[PDB]
Amino acid sequence: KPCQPGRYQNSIGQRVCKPCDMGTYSRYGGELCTKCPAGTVASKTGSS
Amino acid sequence: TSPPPSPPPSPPPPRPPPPPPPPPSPPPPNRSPPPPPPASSAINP
Ligand SMILES: *[C@H]1O[C@H](CO)[C@H](O)[C@H](O)[C@H]1O
Ligand SMILES: *[C@H]1O[C@H](CO)[C@H](O)[C@H](O)[C@H]1O
Ligand SMILES: *[C@H]1O[C@H](CO)[C@H](O)[C@H](O)[C@H]1O
Ligand SMILES: *[C@H]1O[C@H](CO)[C@H](O)[C@H](O)[C@H]1O
Ligand SMILES: *[C@H]1O[C@H](CO)[C@H](O)[C@H](O)[C@H]1O
Repeated sequence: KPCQPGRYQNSIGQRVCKPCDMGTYSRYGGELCTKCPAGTVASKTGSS
Repeated sequence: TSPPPSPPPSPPPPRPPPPPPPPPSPPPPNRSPPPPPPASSAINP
């Protein structure tokens, strides 16, 4: 399965998705969390 | 008749006060966070 929104996984063959730190968001499964663009915000660590 | 002994030199004011203290100096720049560890390999099969 792909990582749920708010989670990322940048390694192969793992069984856990890691949560993205504050200031970054992430849609459905992605290699890395992408920083919020200029002018927008994300407070928590489960930000999607 | 001749005048009296002329007066002395009058004193100066009682001198002003000192300057108050300064504000609290600001804080150091907020340090940055560390680097993400490398991408680990696959777990044991
Ligand atoms: C004081 O003054 C008078 C005149 O005003 C006179 O010259 C005296 O000789 C002097 O001592
Ligand atoms: C000093 O003061 C006296 C008066 O006390 C007089 O005016 C003198 O001429 C002056 O030098
Ligand atoms: C200041 O003091 C001197 C003498 O100490 C003199 O009397 C002046 O007249 C006074 O103003
Ligand atoms: C830190 O800054 C303040 C001024 O706000 C003050 O000059 C202190 O002496 C300085 O160390
Ligand atoms: C690392 O982070 C701190 C605060 O986030 C600061 O901006 C530094 O300039 C940066 O290199």
